[PDB]
Amino acid sequence: QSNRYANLNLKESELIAGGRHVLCAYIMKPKAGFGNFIQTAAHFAAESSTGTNVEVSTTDDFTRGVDALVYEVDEANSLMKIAYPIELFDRNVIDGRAMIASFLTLTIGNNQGMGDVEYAKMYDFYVPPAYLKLFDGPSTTIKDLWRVLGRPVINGGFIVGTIIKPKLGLRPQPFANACYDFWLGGDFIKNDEPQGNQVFAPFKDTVRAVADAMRRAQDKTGEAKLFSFNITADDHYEMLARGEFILETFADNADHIAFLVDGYVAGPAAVTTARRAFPKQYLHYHRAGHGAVTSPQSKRGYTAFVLSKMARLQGASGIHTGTMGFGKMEGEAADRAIAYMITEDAADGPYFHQEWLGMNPTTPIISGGMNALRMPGFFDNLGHSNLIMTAGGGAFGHVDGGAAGAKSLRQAEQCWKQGADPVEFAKDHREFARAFESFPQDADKLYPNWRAKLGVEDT
Amino acid sequence: MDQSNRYANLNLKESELIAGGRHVLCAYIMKPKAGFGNFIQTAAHFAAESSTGTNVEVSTTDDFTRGVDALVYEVDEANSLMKIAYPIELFDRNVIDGRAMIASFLTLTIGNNQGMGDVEYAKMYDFYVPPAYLKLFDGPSTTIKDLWRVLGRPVINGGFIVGTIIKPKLGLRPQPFANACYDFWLGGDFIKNDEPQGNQVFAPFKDTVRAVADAMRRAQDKTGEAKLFSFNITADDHYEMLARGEFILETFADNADHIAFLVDGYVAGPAAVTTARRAFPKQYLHYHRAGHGAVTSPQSKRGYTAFVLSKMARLQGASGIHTGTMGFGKMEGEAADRAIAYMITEDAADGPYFHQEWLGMNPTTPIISGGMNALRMPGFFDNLGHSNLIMTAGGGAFGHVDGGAAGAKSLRQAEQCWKQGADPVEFAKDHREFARAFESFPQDADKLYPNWRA
Amino acid sequence: IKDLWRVLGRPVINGGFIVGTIIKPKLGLRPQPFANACYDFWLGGDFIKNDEPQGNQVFAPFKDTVRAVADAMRRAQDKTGEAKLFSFNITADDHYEMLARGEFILETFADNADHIAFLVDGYVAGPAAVTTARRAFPKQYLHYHRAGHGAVTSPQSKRGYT
Ligand SMILES: O=C(O)[C@@](O)(COP(=O)(O)O)[C@H](O)[C@H](O)COP(=O)(O)O
Ligand SMILES: O=C(O)[C@@](O)(COP(=O)(O)O)[C@H](O)[C@H](O)COP(=O)(O)O
Ligand SMILES: [K+]
Ligand SMILES: [K+]
Ligand SMILES: [Mg+2]
Ligand SMILES: [Mg+2]
Ligand SMILES: [Mg+2]
Repeated sequence: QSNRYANLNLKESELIAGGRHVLCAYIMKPKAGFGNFIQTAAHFAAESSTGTNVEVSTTDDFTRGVDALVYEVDEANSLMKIAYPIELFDRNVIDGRAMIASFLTLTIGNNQGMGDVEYAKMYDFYVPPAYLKLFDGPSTTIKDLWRVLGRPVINGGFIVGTIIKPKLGLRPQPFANACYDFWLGGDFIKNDEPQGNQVFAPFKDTVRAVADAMRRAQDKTGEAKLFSFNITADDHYEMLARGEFILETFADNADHIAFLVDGYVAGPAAVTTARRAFPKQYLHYHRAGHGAVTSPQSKRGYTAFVLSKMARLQGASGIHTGTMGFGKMEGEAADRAIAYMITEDAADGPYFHQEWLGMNPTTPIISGGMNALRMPGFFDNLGHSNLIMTAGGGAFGHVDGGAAGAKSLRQAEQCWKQGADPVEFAKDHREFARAFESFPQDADKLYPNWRAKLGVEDT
Repeated sequence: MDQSNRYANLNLKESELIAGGRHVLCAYIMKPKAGFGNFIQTAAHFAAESSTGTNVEVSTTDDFTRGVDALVYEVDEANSLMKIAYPIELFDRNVIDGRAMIASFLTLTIGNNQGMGDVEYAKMYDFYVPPAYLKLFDGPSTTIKDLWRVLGRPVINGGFIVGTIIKPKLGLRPQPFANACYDFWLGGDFIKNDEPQGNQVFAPFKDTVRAVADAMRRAQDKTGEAKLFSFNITADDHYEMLARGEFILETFADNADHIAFLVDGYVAGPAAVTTARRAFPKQYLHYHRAGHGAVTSPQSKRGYTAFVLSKMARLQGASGIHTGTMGFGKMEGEAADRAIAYMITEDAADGPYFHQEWLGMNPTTPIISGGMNALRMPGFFDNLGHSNLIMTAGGGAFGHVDGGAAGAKSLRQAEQCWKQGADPVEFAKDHREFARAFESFPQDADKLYPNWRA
Repeated sequence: IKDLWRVLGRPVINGGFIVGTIIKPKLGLRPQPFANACYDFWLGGDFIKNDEPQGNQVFAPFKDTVRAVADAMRRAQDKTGEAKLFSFNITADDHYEMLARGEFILETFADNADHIAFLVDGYVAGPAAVTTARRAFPKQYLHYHRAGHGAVTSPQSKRGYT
């Protein structure tokens, strides 16, 4: 088994050059009292490809040729790298294309229940051209949103967004009134992830009231407005019904619609339903639930980097990549590498370089405890603002309301792009300055002398 | 922000919340992150991020919204326990048929709350579904009773279904695969696709399905007994899942009611499970949970346990789900996991925190699998209390010294030994295939039956 | 073309020239002689196109020709070690016939399904036929064949459009 499933003589550069293997890098610890590191890594490769925990009479030479192989170990750093012959992965009968479900079942499936492994988490993976080209990839990108907004389709810049808050509770007309207010100052509105067809806010009534708010805001401002609707369901046919109803209702504003799918909880099947049924609608991948495995506190499953890289292959137009430590959710500054892996044609993960061969980019959607004050620091860490940022609390929690909240987000990115000092910039921008008084604990930490500098009382 | 006043009401009585029938209840083991809020403050912010709030006050909140807030109604900080009540009006329903969706239950009760920067961890150990919400779930349409009927067994307590998994997990070409099916079916009842088996370039789906259909006819002609197969129809594309399923049923023809459909429900998700449940309600839906250990392991302090996963699967309409070997096999499991089996088979059962009435919703079968063999079976059944289930032993059948068929008969004989209350070593002298499992897995025999070499 | 260059293993930016042919005679070749001419060209070239009227004629049934061409593609790819492409005419008056043809081709080609282009006689069958292929099969290269266009586009014509 250590002879069969482990070949540490293989050179990673040759496995990449050969283009016949998917590579996976894991941080793994063997359970005490079982096998050594290479034995545990060999049994892990067996349970992730062609074997079980005992020898079987049915094994032939052909089977041995599709074995996953351990090609590199670094026991001191708990690192194991496995090469998966690409012929292992399932393909559709209908169109010969790849499926992420098969990648998941083999590379991070049954190997997560092994009694002889304490834990194992995937940190990176490499997809060679012969397998990458079989994935859907995104059909709609931020370029399509920039075109609807009248922005340049190359570096069209920042899309000012929000989430309708409360997360649940608003009836159809109060919901649509909050949409109208935000759209007086902002571009994009997203359903909060569970909003759909609740008994107090029926889906068709809310969709119609929002379509009317979009027309009213566009007439008032003379600017195009965008909405991302949650179409998540267990039933594929419910997802189609929701999507079809939205496009028909929005009519001449149908290209202003994004479809949101809770891709981690509903699964890859739900993401593909939206991607294949509505390829001309921006597919917004919401990752609620992902923290159960992606948290740095978890030593199992896979990281947010791996989740995001899979989503690009699945065809997400955009995916939540987190605030990279600048918001309310778990995240780190080094998470900027996630955003570049999903937007660039060539990028480096923690272990593998990836060429995307012209596959469309996936937008990093920034969200979770963001507001005007936290934005300049976020953009400094990332390096660009060609993205969507949604701030629910940061817009509707603004002291002067959602419209002022939307302008504070707009003004916060204009401050960063100009290279201005946020406190100095706030004296000329009322809505941005009023975000300091809306979130005073954040202002005290990020800009310690803001009260004296903006001429406001209290502390 | 301290959201305790709004999102915590520890004066609520659990018995009254259950009697009211207007709330879903969830019990979590939670630890606040050091240097942030106290236990109640963290539990209140958790309830906020799981229902109607965010991390700051918003101008758009009204009294109506406050009425659908999730509420912390019980805390036991010493045992890291938090219980939250979710008004059932929070949960999404289908526009097409007004029915519930597990995706919404997951998004609210174990979604964004798993990324909170002020929580070290939080894992769901139990949940309660009141009648007004339970009745909106699909529940299973096909059960073990339908397999017992195809096998010619009594439809009440029809007993043990002897199964295997076709090993190698991947690598077998279509005819060698079907030859291993024929061999096992000479002694056993049920064969399962190993979870990733589908349309690989070396074993095309249609060729494998046709070769297996021919092996089923040959084994049934030879033995005079009905045989069952569970095919993996998992795909990202709903239409691929339909194409696979439709092709299998048409090919199997007069044996179409001998087919189960396997879905890798944890990796492909609830959407894939529902595709199979709603498109093929008359085909036994076999929920394979590959990947689940990333959250269900006792080593994980996040997500949800295997008990919670299994209870959701029954609501989703799984006919059967892998419940693990309860510590008797190769995967992580514990003897107390027998409570998982009762929660999914009985009409009334107790979880670690909540009693559940199922109101006649069909049972889900415990599918026992993962490092099982004829030697480990009598101990497993003693712990569970019955054998009205499917057990699949891949290595335990194809790893038997005399082959598949002998492997199958040792699984059959091992359950017959348990039902008779016989001593396995004494029983083995009269049952050759059962005795030859001792020599097939000698390390297991040395631990379970120390003086067997005789 | 970037998607064809990727299947050919060429750079996806300026991947260069795709060497192609049309299976002649325009009509008359039975399924195996047709597929034998595909195999021969593919020993030296990249792309083969159905001549514009080739489909389901009584002497070259569609399913038989599609299967014989799928076998010739596998044989040429095994022989040369290079990827090969085919553009199939799926033109029909009936939208559902266009879907049946396309679906049958993709299922038959299986692991070579991304080597398939769909040809539509867009000028004679019309924009409705072009959109059927574009919307039903957006991941298959849509090859617009303009047979008939000369009736208006010719410089001799002073009507219609160029
Ligand atoms: O429900 C929420 O909490 C949010 O709407 C943010 O609202 P706020 O702006 O008010 O905080 C998003 O779903 C989270 O950002 C998801 O986290 P992530 O992006 O990390 O997946
Ligand atoms: O691939 C495997 O390992 C198995 O086929 C068992 O094969 P063996 O009989 O040879 O061990 C099953 O998928 C596991 O039982 C899944 O674990 P669980 O039931 O816990 O979901
Ligand atoms: K090496
Ligand atoms: K209480
Ligand atoms: Mg949200
Ligand atoms: Mg398996
Ligand atoms: Mg021609």
